[PDB]
Amino acid sequence: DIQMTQSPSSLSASVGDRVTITCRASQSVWRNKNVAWYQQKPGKAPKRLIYAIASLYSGVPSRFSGSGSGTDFTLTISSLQPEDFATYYCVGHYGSENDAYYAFGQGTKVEIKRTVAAPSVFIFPPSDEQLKSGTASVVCLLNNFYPREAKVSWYVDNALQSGNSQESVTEQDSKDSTYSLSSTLTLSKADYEKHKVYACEVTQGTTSVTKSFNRGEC
Amino acid sequence: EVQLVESGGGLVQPGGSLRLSCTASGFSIDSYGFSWVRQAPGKGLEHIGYLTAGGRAFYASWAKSRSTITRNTNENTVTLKMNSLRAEDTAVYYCAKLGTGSRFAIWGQGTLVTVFNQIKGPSVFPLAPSSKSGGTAALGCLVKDYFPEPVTVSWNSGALTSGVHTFPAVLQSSGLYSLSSVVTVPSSSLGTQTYICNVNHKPSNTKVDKKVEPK
Repeated sequence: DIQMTQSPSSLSASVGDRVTITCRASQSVWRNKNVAWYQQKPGKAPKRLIYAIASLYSGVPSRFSGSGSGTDFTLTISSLQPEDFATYYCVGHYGSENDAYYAFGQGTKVEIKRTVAAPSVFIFPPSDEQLKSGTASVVCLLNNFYPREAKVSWYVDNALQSGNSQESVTEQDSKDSTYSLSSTLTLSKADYEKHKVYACEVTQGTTSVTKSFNRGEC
Repeated sequence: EVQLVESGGGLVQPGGSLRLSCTASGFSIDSYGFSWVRQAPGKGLEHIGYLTAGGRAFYASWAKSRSTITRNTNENTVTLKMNSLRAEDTAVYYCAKLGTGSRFAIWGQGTLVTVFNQIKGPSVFPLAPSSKSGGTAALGCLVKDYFPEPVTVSWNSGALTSGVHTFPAVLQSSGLYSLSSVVTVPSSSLGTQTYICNVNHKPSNTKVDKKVEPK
């Protein structure tokens, strides 16, 4: 019925930076006062920070400042702090006659920059217990690295795999600000027992790290 | 103290109807208007509808066809009811006075509505430590082929929390979920320290404990 288009969908900025999250109205309600800004921490309920475009709620640090322009509303954090890294949603109330509804934004994930770190790559063969069930999962672990962008490729007897793997990534660790990633290659017991060499290639920029095992060797 | 409480969550088979009820303690539900908002796992916030402090209820486009918000001043509650449930309706459901233009805004803690076509306990397989590891080794558990979410994973009944990564579950092409929990430990402990993952799957009342031994 209307759309609160947010921007950027995610951003990275170190402590003390000045962050600017914007939120547009798809149509034009000319002048809307009932726009708010919410904050949500991982696994937590949303928390309100700004109401009525610019009114700072009591208890909210004054670094959060709300700004208006009729249709484009802007959240501004002057000096970024450690507790300010979360997801921010803009919400606005709109209504005409037989229509009334709130509209949230896509959100903005505010992540913290840090020194690039290379992952500790580990590869795990399928357990013999699983083979009895007819399927073999091979798992590759990328532990405690930065940034999140990495290409993880699977080779079975040096043939690049495709379509048989799924990835999962954690959130930024609250301590070291690093990510951990797992890539799970799913093979049939028959296909797993036909081939010998299983490899995981992790590519970040100009570095590729491959960890492999031979089926049946310790 | 908590003043806005959601109740009536749980699991519901597809096509069934969720019946959630917001409850206020310390004030009145007639004195303010209240919204229902939901959040799918790993997704943004989505508005369902709201009920004015007067008594007229408004719904969003998707929720119009299916939803229904009523209240009862006798018990200080407002109640959401949907129908024709499906996979995308699985979410955490909050009631809240959004207060986008007024001072008073109050949220609930939320409640989980899970839409399930089946109930399957998990299979837990070991992620055996590296034999090629005096530094740090990696070990863990593979929680495969369960439904619906979620499973909780702890290590040695909670004693081991440092360096543990329990990844978000992915949906496999089979339509079953799968996740890994991993931990990095010093290599010298692999003959001394016992490592057990505790996987609980409340939907199927299954808990699996698995000892992760080298080799």
